Amino acid sequence: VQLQESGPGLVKPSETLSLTCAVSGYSISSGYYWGWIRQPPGKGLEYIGYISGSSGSTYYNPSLKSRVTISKDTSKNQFSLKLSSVTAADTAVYYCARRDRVGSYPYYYGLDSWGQGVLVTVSSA
Amino acid sequence: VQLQESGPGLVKPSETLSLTCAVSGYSISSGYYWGWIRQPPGKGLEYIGYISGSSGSTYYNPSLKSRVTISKDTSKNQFSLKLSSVTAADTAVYYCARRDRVGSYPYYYGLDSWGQGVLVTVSSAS
Amino acid sequence: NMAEVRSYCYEASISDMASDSRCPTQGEAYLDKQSDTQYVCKRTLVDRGWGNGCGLFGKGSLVTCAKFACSKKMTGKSIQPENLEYRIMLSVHGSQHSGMI
Amino acid sequence: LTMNNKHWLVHKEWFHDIPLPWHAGADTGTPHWNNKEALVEFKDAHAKRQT
Amino acid sequence: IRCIGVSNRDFVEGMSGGTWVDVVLEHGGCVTVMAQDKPTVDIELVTTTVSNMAEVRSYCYEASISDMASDSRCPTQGEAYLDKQSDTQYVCKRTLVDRGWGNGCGLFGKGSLVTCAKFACSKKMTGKSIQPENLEYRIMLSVHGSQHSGMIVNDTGHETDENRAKVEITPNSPRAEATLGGFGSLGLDCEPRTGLDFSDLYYLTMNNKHWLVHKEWFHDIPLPWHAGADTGTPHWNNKEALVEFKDAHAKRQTVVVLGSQEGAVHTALAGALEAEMDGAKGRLSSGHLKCRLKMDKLRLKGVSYSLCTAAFTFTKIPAETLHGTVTVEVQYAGTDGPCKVPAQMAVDMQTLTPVGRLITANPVITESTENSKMMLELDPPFGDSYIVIGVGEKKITHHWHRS
Amino acid sequence: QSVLTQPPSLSASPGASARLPCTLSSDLSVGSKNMYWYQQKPGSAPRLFLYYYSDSDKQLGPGVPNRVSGSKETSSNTAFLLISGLQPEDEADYYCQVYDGSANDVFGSGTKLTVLG
Amino acid sequence: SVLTQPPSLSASPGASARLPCTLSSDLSVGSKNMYWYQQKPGSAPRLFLYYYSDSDKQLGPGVPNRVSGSKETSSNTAFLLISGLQPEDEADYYCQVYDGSANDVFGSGTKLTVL
Repeated sequence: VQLQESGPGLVKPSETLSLTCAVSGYSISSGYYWGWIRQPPGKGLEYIGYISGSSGSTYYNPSLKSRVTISKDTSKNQFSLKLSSVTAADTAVYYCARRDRVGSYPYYYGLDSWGQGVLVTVSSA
Repeated sequence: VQLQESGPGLVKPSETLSLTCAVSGYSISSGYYWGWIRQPPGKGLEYIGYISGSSGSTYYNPSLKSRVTISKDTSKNQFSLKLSSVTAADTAVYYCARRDRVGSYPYYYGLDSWGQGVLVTVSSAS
Repeated sequence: NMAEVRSYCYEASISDMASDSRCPTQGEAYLDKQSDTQYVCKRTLVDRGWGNGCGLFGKGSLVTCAKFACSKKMTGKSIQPENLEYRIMLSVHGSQHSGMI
Repeated sequence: LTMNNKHWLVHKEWFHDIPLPWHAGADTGTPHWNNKEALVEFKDAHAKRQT
Repeated sequence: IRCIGVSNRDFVEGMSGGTWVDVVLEHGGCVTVMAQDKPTVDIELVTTTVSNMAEVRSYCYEASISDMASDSRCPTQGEAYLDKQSDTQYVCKRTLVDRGWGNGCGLFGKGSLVTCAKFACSKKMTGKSIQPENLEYRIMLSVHGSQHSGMIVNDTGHETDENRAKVEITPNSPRAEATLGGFGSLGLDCEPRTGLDFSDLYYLTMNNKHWLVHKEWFHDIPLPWHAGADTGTPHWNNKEALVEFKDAHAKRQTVVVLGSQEGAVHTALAGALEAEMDGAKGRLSSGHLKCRLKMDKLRLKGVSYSLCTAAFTFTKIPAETLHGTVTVEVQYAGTDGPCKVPAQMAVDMQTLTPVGRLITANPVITESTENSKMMLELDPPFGDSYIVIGVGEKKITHHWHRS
Repeated sequence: QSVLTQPPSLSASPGASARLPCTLSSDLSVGSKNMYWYQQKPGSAPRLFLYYYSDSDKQLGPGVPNRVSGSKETSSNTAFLLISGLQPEDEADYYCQVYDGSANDVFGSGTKLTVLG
Repeated sequence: SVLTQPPSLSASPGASARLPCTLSSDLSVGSKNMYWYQQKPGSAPRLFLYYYSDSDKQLGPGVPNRVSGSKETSSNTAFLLISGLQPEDEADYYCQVYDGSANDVFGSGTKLTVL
């Protein structure tokens, strides 16, 4: 059930930032929820959202009302995330994760499989 | 049920006086009227009043009728006493004590467990 | 303008709860406010022995009392023929395009 | 009959035997209630400390 | 000692050569266990504290209505509708009212009227599920051979010395070994949550008054309710049970609340088990715990003792207990050291022959100080008899006539 | 009214029986009054010493011995705090207490009992 | 809605470490599915222990049975108990639930330090 996250290292301010992870070993069109969770080093965890492998439904952080938009590509078996119009304070380390919400033995509701992490910073110089 | 008294060191006359009492070993709101008794310098014991544990009704002294107000809070398991418009003769050693009101054993109708006690004077500053 | 006949209390609250108890052979308990009106009292027996502070064993004697006080009342009035004031509305036909009145 | 703010009509033979505290007239300040024991239950089991 | 100032006292004797003495403990009921050559123990189920439970259903008994609104259409035009019908905080009703040339239209008959109102609860009750996993029984023990409560000034006192200890019994840990010390160890493999407290019971809380209610009696309580998950502005189900709108003369329906419902349910659980006490832990007022007593590794304290010599002297007047047993407390007044108290009932004085039964097995003086008191209990014979303790020289007699 | 009264000072040699009275007011009947006795060492938070109502209705302090007895003389209503085995550690201030009709605590003046030497 | 966590924790090796997680006033700890993650710097947080009750609980992959859970609904706080402290477990722990609209709420990060 390998999860492989990868993406660019630096996104400029007031620009649409995007990251993507491929599910290397499990088909997306099976039901599980695939999402993104970010946190700056030393700061607590904060979820960004999750996308469905069955229907394509998306539900995100209330703070990022129209800022994020989790993308998807089911055929190639990858799912992405497009945080539009980023700010300078969004510098954090992002994590790719898989959870379930459809009743599979509640332990699986929490994100059981994670990624490796991608450090992203918003700067100008 | 070992009560510990805590309070300011000195208050000026005609100023609100507050004593805080932590019971530290018995849950309030089960019953067991909690009161305050004082002994001014070395004279006899004079009582002020007590508050009901369960219901919360307050019974005071006829002479100290309009100056005192006893409060209770079971969240942190404490009860306090507020003495307003103090006088120079109100300097005393206060004790928050326990008492039973409905029990079938008359020994506990008296003040069984006492507190440590605080001393407070009403003199001026220095 | 009707007058009251009997008022019931459906919400009451008690206060000043007090009890008095004596060990057996000491007669029966008694409270000062037990004869006062607006009080509820009951005398019964409890187990008593050396463990409670006594000289004999058996059933003691205790009476408990609480000060009755009503919070919400319901009142039943009398309907007397002195005030009934029926009103009968009349409407004749032959005119009056629309409505009742 | 008026209880909270709503009002009804009642057969008096039914109203006379309501098992509740009551007083006769219109005592406003301090009424003398009859059958105060209707609301004050005394659980007292032989052990101790009747409630 | 303990277990002497109570009426619900149950005496049981242990089989000679047997280590199992099954017995039943209950709230407000004491048990005195005795054997042929093993010490007498007084066990009592003191408290049954349940805590850390989750809510199942929450019924509302005081509801307040608000925001009365309505919308109606005339007979031929169709059924009425109001936007608040889709709101989870409003109760509505569709009824038929008179309509015609008088009111607003041009056809006589019955038009449709919808009346909505914003529901809200003022006072509610909460029932919780008490899973077998979280509830603690407490059992107190007291061995005979002590005065009242020595050095320990309370009756419960402590767990730090012999003759006194508390054993906590809970399902998932039913067996327990009480380390009395000196007297040995009293084993007890109790039978919790099967002797009583079956899964039909929910812990109901209403206006600080608590009870235990049956399985389906709590399910169909005709009140507005919400399930076992608490959030701000909860969603009430079946609000129409407390908000009634039935017809008037005509032309409009009236909506009235059902008032309070506290005392209505106070009388609805007559005889039901009560758990009034609080302190963040529900303290039950009923118990029927079955237990098994293991008398394997307990032993009599005064078997290696020599008889006391400096004769006693009475302290209090011998009293008759509620069941007929005799109790005496005496100050020995002699520094013989730890010695065995000679206790006996004598019908005569020629020879001190055993006439009846002795409750406190082999009373013993405790310390080596000058003056020490001790209490023992005896079972007198029916009729006239005497009470003699001590050696023949300076005996102390007390005339006792039982029943 | 309803005030208790008793002398400011009493003393007795160690060994004898010291009787500490407590005269109630005229509006009280001591024969039916639960008497409460407090003992106060000079600066150590007075503790409950002895409650007495009858020779069969009595209860002492948690550790005080049977040397401390109580009695009532209903001729002139006056309770008693009897201490038989006077040790030097019985030197303290002793108070008595009853309750009025409305159950308000009524304390006494109390005697400063001194053990001589 | 947010969950409070203790920043500092210290305990002797072999003792029982108690890790609290206090839910906010708008949530009842007794009816929430608790999730516990463990994270050391340089590693994504692994799912450590799920707990809802002593009859509804699931541990993580390769987690010893000395990791238990408990709840105190009086103070509305969930627990993470680790008896027999071994040195391999020293890390930062997090608690997590999902609220009405299925939003995940994490904690502040409990810095566990075994002496």
